[PDB]
Amino acid sequence: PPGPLPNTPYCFDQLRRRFGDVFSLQLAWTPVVVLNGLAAVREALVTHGEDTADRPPVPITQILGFGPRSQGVFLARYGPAWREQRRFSVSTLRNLGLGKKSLEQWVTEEAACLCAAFANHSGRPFRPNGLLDKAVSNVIASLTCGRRFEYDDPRFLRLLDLAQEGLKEESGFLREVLNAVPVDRHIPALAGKVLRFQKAFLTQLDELLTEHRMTWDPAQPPRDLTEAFLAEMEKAKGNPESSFNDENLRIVVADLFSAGMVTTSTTLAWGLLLMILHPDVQRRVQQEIDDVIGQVRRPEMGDQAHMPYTTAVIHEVQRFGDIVPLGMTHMTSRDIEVQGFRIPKGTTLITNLSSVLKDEAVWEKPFRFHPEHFLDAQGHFVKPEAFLPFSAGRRACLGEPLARMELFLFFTSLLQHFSFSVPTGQPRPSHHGVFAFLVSPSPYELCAVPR
Amino acid sequence: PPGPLPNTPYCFDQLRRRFGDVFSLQLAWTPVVVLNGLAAVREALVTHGEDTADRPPVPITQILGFGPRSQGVFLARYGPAWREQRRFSVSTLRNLGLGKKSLEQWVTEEAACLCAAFANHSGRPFRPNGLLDKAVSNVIASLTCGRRFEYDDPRFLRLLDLAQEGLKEESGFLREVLNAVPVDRHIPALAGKVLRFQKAFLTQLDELLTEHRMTWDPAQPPRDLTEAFLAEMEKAKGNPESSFNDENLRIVVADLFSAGMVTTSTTLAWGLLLMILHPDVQRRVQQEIDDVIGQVRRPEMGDQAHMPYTTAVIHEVQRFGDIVPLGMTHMTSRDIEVQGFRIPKGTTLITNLSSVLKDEAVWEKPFRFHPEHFLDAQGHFVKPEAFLPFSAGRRACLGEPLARMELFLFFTSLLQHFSFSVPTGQPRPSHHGVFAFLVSPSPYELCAVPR
Amino acid sequence: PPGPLPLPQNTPYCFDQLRRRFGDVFSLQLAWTPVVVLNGLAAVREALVTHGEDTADRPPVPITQILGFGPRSQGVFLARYGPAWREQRRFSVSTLRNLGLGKKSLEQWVTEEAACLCAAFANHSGRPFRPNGLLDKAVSNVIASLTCGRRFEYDDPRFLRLLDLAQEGLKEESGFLREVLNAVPVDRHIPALAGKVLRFQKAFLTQLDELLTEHRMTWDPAQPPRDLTEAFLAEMEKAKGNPESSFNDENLRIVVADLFSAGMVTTSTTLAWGLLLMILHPDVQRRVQQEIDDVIGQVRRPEMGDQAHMPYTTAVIHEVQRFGDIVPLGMTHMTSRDIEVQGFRIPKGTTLITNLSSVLKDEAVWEKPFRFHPEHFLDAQGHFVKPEAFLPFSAGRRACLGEPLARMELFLFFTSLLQHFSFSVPTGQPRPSHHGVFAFLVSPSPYELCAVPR
Amino acid sequence: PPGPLPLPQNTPYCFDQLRRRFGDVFSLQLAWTPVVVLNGLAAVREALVTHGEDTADRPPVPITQILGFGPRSQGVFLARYGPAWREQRRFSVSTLRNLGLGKKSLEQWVTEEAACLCAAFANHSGRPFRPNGLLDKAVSNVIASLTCGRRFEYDDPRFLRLLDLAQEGLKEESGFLREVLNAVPVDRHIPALAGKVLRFQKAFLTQLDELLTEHRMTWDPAQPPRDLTEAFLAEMEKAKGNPESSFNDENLRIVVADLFSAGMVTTSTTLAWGLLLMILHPDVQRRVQQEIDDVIGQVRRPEMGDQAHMPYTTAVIHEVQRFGDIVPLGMTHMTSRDIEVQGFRIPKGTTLITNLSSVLKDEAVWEKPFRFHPEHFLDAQGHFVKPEAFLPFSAGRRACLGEPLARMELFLFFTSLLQHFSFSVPTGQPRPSHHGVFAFLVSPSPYELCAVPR
Ligand code: HEM
Ligand code: HEM
Ligand code: HEM
Ligand code: HEM
Repeated sequence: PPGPLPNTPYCFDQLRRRFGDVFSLQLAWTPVVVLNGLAAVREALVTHGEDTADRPPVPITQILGFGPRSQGVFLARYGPAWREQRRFSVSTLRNLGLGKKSLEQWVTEEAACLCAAFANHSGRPFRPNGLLDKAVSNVIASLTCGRRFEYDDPRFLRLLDLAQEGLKEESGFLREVLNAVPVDRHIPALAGKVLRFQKAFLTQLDELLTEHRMTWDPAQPPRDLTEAFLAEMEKAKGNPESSFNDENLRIVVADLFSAGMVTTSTTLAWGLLLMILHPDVQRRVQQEIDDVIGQVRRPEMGDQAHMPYTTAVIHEVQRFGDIVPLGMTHMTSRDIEVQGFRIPKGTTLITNLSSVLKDEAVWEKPFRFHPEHFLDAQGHFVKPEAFLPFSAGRRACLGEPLARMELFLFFTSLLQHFSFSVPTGQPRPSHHGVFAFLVSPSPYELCAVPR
Repeated sequence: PPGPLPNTPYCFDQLRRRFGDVFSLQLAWTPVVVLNGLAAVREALVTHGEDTADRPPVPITQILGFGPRSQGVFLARYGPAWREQRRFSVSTLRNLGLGKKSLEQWVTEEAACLCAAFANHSGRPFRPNGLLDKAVSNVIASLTCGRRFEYDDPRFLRLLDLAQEGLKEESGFLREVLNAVPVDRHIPALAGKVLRFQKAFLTQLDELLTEHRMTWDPAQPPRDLTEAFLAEMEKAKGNPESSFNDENLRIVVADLFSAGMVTTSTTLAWGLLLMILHPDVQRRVQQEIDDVIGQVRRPEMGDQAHMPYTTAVIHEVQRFGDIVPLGMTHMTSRDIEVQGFRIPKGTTLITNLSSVLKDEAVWEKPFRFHPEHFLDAQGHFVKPEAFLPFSAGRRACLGEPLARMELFLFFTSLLQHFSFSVPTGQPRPSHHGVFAFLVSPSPYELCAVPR
Repeated sequence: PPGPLPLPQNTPYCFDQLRRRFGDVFSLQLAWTPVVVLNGLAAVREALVTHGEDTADRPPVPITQILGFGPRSQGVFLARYGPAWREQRRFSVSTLRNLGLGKKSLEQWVTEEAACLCAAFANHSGRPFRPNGLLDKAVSNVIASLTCGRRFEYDDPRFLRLLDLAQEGLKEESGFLREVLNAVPVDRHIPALAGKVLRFQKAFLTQLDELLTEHRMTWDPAQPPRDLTEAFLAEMEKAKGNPESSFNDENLRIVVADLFSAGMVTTSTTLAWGLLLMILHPDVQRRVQQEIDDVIGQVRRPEMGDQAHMPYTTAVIHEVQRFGDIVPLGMTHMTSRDIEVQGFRIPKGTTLITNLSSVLKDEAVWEKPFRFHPEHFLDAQGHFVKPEAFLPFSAGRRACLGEPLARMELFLFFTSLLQHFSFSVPTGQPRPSHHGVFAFLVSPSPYELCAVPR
Repeated sequence: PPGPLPLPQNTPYCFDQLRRRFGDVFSLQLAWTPVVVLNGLAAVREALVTHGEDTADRPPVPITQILGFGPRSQGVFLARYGPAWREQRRFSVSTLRNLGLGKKSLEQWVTEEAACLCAAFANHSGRPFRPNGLLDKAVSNVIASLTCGRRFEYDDPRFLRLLDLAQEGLKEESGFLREVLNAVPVDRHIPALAGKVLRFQKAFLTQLDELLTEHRMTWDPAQPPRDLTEAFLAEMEKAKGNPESSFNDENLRIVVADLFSAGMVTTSTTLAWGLLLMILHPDVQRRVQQEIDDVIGQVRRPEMGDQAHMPYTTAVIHEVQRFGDIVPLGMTHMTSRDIEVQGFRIPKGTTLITNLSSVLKDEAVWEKPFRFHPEHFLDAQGHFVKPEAFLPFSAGRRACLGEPLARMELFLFFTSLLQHFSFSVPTGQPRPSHHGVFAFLVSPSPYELCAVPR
C-alpha cells in the first residue's frame, strides 16, 4: 500500500502525483492511508463502506467522559450505539423534512428573519458571518429545542460562543488524529481544563433540553427531534443497553449543533463572497428568481426543481468553496482491498474530498468559479458523480437533506430581497481561504441594498 | 556584537544564556540585535535613546500610502513628523489628564457603564473580553470623537471589528520585520487587498472625525484631542510641511485606537483572570477598597496614593501578564555602543521586554503571580526599575499616564461592585497565554456577583 | 509579476503548487523584496537566453565577503557579472576547448582515470561496496590533472585531505546558499568572527595555494602550457602591466577551487545515480552492454569517438541526468537591469530562481516524467534525439562551464564501467530507493552494489 | 504529574525552560499518552535506582519489529525488560569482567590497539588531519577483539565495509529513536515494505553473521573461551535443551551488533571531544603530559594500574565526558508498573526521558557547568573526586554495560596519545568551536588537528 519512507492539501497533491491515488503515511510506524481518486474514495466508503465506517479514537471522547452508549454520532465508534443513532436521525429528518412542512417552515421563517437582520444594516457595510451563524443555528434549535432564539438573546449568544470555542478546542485534537496512538486508556483528567468550553456547551444544552422535556406532551405525536428522542427513550426503558439515555441525548444534539451550524454557515459565507465577486452571476440568479418565484411570495422547496441556474450556482459554491477538504477521518473495521492494496483492520483513512472536488481530470476548470460545471448544453442542471461535499457511503453527512434545504432557501431568500456588492471604497476581497479542518473565506464585508 | 552562525521568547532565553545579554541574529546577512538585560535595554533606549528611536521600515506604511508628513506615531519614522506628533500627544494627554478632570471624567463614567454592563449578566457566566474592548475603546472615542458610544451601537460594533481585524492584518507584516529588506520602494499595490480592514478602519474614522470637525467651535479652548489637533492645523496652514494635515489626523487617531484599546483591554482580562485564579488576593484588594474608597463614592485617581496593595496588584498583573513581550521593534539612527559592542546605523533592535519583566536575577518569583514583588517589608508599594511594561526612553508608550488611569479606575470600580469567580461546574482556567506579538489569556469565562 | 501575499524546509514539490496556482513566472516575498521563480522551459529560456546578458549576475552572498574576495579576486561561480567574471569565463571555455580536442589531453586524462576507477572497482572482488568514495576520487583526479599536472594515488594522504576539505567546505557554503532565497547582502562588513564559519573552505584554499605553488616551480614559462594552471600563469605574465585584470595569484586558487567543487560533486553524484539505476533496471544494463560489445568491443578502451555510434548508451546517460535531476534549482541568478519575462516587469537587482527540475520533469513535455525512461531520448528508429527541455547544465551566458568535460566524464566512466563489470544489488538485500535526499544537490539514498566481471 | 497543556528537533535548551517553569519532573503530551522527563540528579536517581526495577523497560520501537526480532532474539540495548534481556545483561557483565582483568585480556587488546592508533597518527607526519576516522577504527577494533578474536588492519576492505555498515545503520535507527518521544508501538505488523528502511542495519547484521560464522570454525569447544563470542557459544551448548533461553545464533549476532554500535560511536566521539579540548586548552594538555612523564615515563606503555596514581589525567578525562555530554537524553526508558517519583504517580507503560545533560550540567551542582573545568574533579589537595552528579553512562538496572571497558579505553587511548604526541590547531587555522552538533549523539563540529612528537 505505497507511500514514502524516511499545511497539507497542496502537499498531498504531490504525493498523489508521485505515488498514485491511494498512498500511505507513516509506513514504518502505523500506516495512515490517504484516498485520492473519486475512484479511490468511492471504493473505500461505498463499496467497502460497512468496514470503513469506524472512527479512529480521539482523546475528546475520553475527556468528555463518553463511554458505554453515550457517544454521539460524529465521533461515535462503529457499533450498536452509532447505528442506533444514525438510524434515528435520518428517520427523524425525513419525517420532519417533508411530513407537514415542519423543517421547511422553520427554515423559511428563519430566512425571513435573516432577511430582516440584513435589511437592518441599511446598506451600510458589514460582514455577514455572525448573522449567518445565528440563522443556521436557530434552524437546529428549532429541531432540538422547539424554540428559535432572538438574535440578541444573551442565552443564545452564550450558546453560540460555547459551540464556537468548543469547536476550536476539539480541532486541536482532531488534526493530530492523522498519527499518534488512542490515549493511555485513562487520560490524565488534568486534561479536564482542555475542553472547558465544549463541556460548558454540553451543560447549557443539558438544561435547555431539560426544560424542553417539561414542555413535551408524552401522549402525542413528537413535534421535533428531542421529542422523538424522549419518546424512543420510553420504548427502551427496559433495555439496559440502547443508546436512548439522557446521557446520549445531549451529545447527539451537541453534534448536530456543531456539525450543522458551522458547515452550512461557512458555505453561505462563500456564497455571498462569490456573489459580490462575480456580479455577472448574481444578476443571472436574480433573473431566474424573478421568473420563477417572483417578488411577493417566499421561495419554497418546490421552486428548486424549476431553477436550473440557481441550483447550478449553489453547487458550484459548494465545490469551489470546498470547505471540509479532508472530510472527517475514518478507520477500518476489518481488512480491505482498495485499488489492489491490502488495508489492515484498524487503519486511519483520510478521505481527500478536495482532490475529488478539484479533480483536474474531471472538472473543466477546477480552480475557477464556474457554474457551467453543473449546466448542460441546454442549461439543465446536471450533477457529476465527483460532486461529494458531504462525502459518501455509510458515514456520509446526516444533514445533507437539511443542508440542501438551508442553502437553497437562505441563498435565494437573500438574493431575492437584496443586491450584494463590495463596499464602494474597498479594494475587493480574496478568492482564497484560510485552511483549517474547515476552510472559511478570508474576512470580507459586503453591502446589502434592496432592489 | 555576538550571536550564532549557520517559539521565540523561550527561544531567546537560550541564546542569552549562551551568548550574553546583547546578541545578534543573522550575523552573516544583515544583523538584527536582541537586547536582553534591564541593563542592555536601558543603555540602548535611554542612554542612546535619541539614536535608537527610529522604526524599521514595514510594507504597512507603503501599502496604506503613508509618505511625506502623513504617518502616525506608531510606525512613523524618526524625523520631524514623529517628533511633531509625540510632542502634540504628550502635551494633549497631560492637559486633559488632570487639567479639568477631563480624562478622569471620561474614564470614571466609562467604568460606571462597564459595571452596568457586567451587572446585566446577572451572575450567569460570560467572558469579559468583548466588554473590556468596548469600555477601553470608548475612552479613546471620548478623546478623539467628543462623545462615547452605546455598547450596542452598529457604528461602534463596526469600528471595533474594523480595528481588530486590521490589527490582525498588520501583525503578519510586523513579525516578519525581524529580518528581510524594506520593500522594492514600490510595493505591488495588488498588495492593496492585504490591509482591506485597516484601510476600511481609516475610512470610518475619516468620516467620524469629519463630522466632529463641524461640531467643533474654532473660537474656543479645544475640548478633546481632535479639536486640539484641528486648532494646531489652522495655525500651521502656512507651513507647506508640518504634520498637522487631515491626512495625518486620522492615522494618529487610528494609532491611538489600535495601540490604546487592545493593550489596556488585554491587561484587564489578565487582571480578572488572575483575580478568579487567586481569590486570596481578590479579598485583600476589596478589603483595601472598602477601607479607602468605601461603598458609596466612585473610586478616583486620588485614592491610588492611599492604596498600596491594589497598586502592587495592578503592577503584578502587568508584570506576570507580560503582554507585549518583545515590545515594538526599533532601529538605529546612527552607530552606537551597547555593552561594548558596535551597532551600525540602520539596525533592527529587538527589545526583549519579557526578559526584563521575568528577569531571574531581579524578581523573587519571576514565573509566579506574586504582588509582594511590589510591596516592601511594611507593605508600602515600591516599583523596581525592572518594571518596564511600557518600555523606556524616547519611544516609550505615549499612553502610559492614561493607561495607569484606566487600569486603576476600571479594575477597582469592578472589584468594588463585584466578586468574580470561576463558574461552578468549570475546571478552572490556565495561567498560560497564547503567544502573538500580543499575549492574551486563553479564553476563560467568569461570574460577576455583587457583594 | 504574480505570487502570494501574506497574513501568515524542502521546496520543489512546493513550487509545483505555486506554478499551478500562479502560472510559470511567479514572485516570492512580493511585499518585501521580490524573488522570482522561473518555471517553464519557456520561462527559463526567455530569462537566461533571450535576456541572458542582463540576468547573468550573481546575488550577493556572505561567502565572497567571508573568504575576503573583493576586487578582481572572485572565481567564476560566485563572481559578480563584470569584467572579472567575463575575463575568466572566456579563459576557461578557451582552455577547456583547446585541451578537450587539441591533442587528446583531456580525453587522455579521463580515459586513464577510468582505467584506474575500473581497477579500484575490480579490487573489491565482487564483495559489495558503495561506489561513492571511488566515484569522488576519480572525478576529482580529472580536475587535479587539469589544474595540478599530475593525478593522485587513491590512498595518498594529501589527496584524501583535499577531498575532505572540498566536501566539508561545500557543506559549509550550502548553508549560506539556500538562505540566498531571501535576506539582504551583508552589512558590507561581516563580523569576521564569521571567520570560524568557512574554516574548511578556507583550509581548502590554503592547500590548493600550495599544490599550485609547487606547480609553478615545475612550469616551463618558455613552452606551450600543458594544463589549465599553466595557461593561467602564462596569461598572468601577459597582464603583468594591467593593474586590473583578473589574472592574479589571488584569483588563480579561487578559480581552481571553483572548478574542484562545481566539478567533482556534480559529475560524481550523477555517476552514482547512473550505477543505482543500472542495478535498479538490469533490463537497460544488458542493452547498454549489448551496444558496448557491438561498438567498442572487449579489447580497446572506449573513446569519445564511439559516442556518435552509440545511440542507446547516449540515450541512457541523458535519461540518468534527467531522472537524477541533481541540481533542481540550478544556481541562483540576479538581474543586471530590468527585464520582462512573460509580460512581467522584473526590476534591476532581483533574485531569479531557475527551476531546472520543473523543466526536466515538465509534465507537458516528457511522456513519463517521473519514470526512468531512456525512450525520452530515442526516436522511432532508435536514433538518439535530445529535446530542448534537456537542461541539466542550465542555459545562457551563465550555463555550466564544465559541460564539455562532464559529457566526456559521464560517457567515458560510465561505459568503461559497464564494459568491464556487471552491477547488481547484493544478494540478501531488499533493493534500494529511486527517491533521493534533497539538498541544493540531490544524491541517491545510500546503496551498495556488487561489481562482477563478465 | 505536571507539564503543559495545549490548543496549538533542538530539545535540551528547550527542556531547561519547562524544568524552570514546572520543576524537575514534568509531563509531555499530558492529554494523549504522557511522556515524562526526569530532570534532577535527584529525579533521575529516584527513578532509575530507587525504582530501577520497574523502570528498566524499553519503549517499543519499529526497529525491533522491522529487524524481525521477536521471541528472545533481541539484543540488550532495545531488548524489553524480561527473561531475554536479564539473561544477556548477565552474560555480558560476567564476560566483560572475566576478560577485564582475569588475564589482562581486555587490557592487552586495548593497549596494543593504542599502539596502532599511535602509529596511525604518527603516519600523518604532523601534516593536519581530523582524527575521527582513526578514532572509529581503533575503538571498533577493541570490540572486534572481544567478538571476533581478530583485530583488523585499518586498510582492510572488510573492516572498512563493517564500519560503513555500522555507521549508516545507526544513522537509520536514530530516525526511529527520536520519534520515540511520542507515537504508538506499531500496528503489531509493520508494512515490511518498511524493509528498505534499515537496509544498512540489516546488511550490517549479515556481515557479522558471517564474520562470527567463521569464528565458530576457529573455536575450540573443549577449552576455556578466549573472547565473548566463544563464551556465548559455550553457553549455547549448555542451553541446547531449553526451548527458551536467549542463547541462539539468532541472538548472538544482535548482541554483537549492539556491542558494536553502542560501543564504538560513544567511545570514539568522547576521544574526539578529548582531543578537541586538548588543542583548545593547551594549558591543560601540558599538565596532563607533566603527569604522564612523572608517572609512566617515556619508555613503557601506559597501563591501567597507572590510573590510580594519576589524579589530574583522571580529572581531565572525566571533565571531557561531562563537558562533552555526548548522549544528552541517554536512552529512553519505560515503566514496568506504576511508580511514584517526587510525589507523582507514573502509570505502568510510560516513556521516561532521562535528561542526563541536566544532571551533568546541573547549575546547582557544578562550580562552572558550561565551562571546561577539570577542577570539578579535583579537591583542595588535587586528589581526584567524583561527584554523584557524574552520570554520563547513566544509572540503575539499565546503566551502560560498557562502562568498565569504556573507562579503560578512555584512559589508555587518551594517555597513550598524549604521551607520544603534542596536539595543536593547524598553524593557519582560526581555531575550532567548543559547541557541538546536537543529534541523539553530540559530536564536536569537524576540526582538524596536528600531532607532533615531543
Ligand atoms: C453544507 C452544510 C454541510 C456540509 C458541507 C457537511 C459535510 C459533512 C461531511 C463531509 C461529513 C463527514 C462524513 C464522513 O465522515 O465521511 C459530515 C458528517 C456529519 N454531519 Fe454534515 N455537513 C453539512 C451540514 C450538516 C448539518 C446541517 C448537519 C445537522 C443539522 C450535519 C450533521 C452531520 C453529522 C451528525 C455527521 C456525522 C456523521 C456520522 O458520524 O454518522 N451536517 N458532514
Ligand atoms: C497597559 C496598556 C499599555 C501598554 C502595556 C502599552 C505598551 C506600549 C509599548 C511596549 C510600546 C512600545 C514603545 C517602544 O517602541 O519601545 C507602546 C507604544 C505606544 N503606545 Fe502604548 N501601551 C499601553 C496603552 C496605551 C494607550 C492607552 C495608548 C493611547 C491611548 C497607547 C499608545 C501608544 C502609542 C501611540 C505608541 C507608539 C509610541 C511612538 O511610536 O512614539 N498605549 N505602548
Ligand atoms: C553532470 C556534471 C555537472 C552538472 C550537472 C553541472 C551543472 C551546472 C549548473 C546547473 C550550473 C549553474 C549555471 C547557472 O548559473 O545557471 C553550473 C555552473 C558551473 N559549472 Fe557545472 N555541472 C557539472 C559539471 C561541471 C564540472 C565537471 C565543471 C568543471 C570541471 C563545472 C564547472 C562549472 C562552473 C565553473 C560553473 C559556474 C558558471 C559561471 O558562473 O560562469 N561543472 N554547472
Ligand atoms: C564513553 C563511552 C560510552 C558511553 C558514554 C556510554 C553511554 C551509555 C548510555 C548513556 C547508555 C544508556 C543506559 C540507559 O538506558 O539508561 C548506554 C547503554 C549501553 N551501553 Fe554504553 N556507553 C559507552 C560505551 C559503551 C561501550 C564501549 C559498550 C560495549 C563495548 C557499551 C554498551 C552498552 C550497551 C549494550 C547498553 C544497553 C544497556 C542495556 O540495555 O541493558 N557502551 N551506554
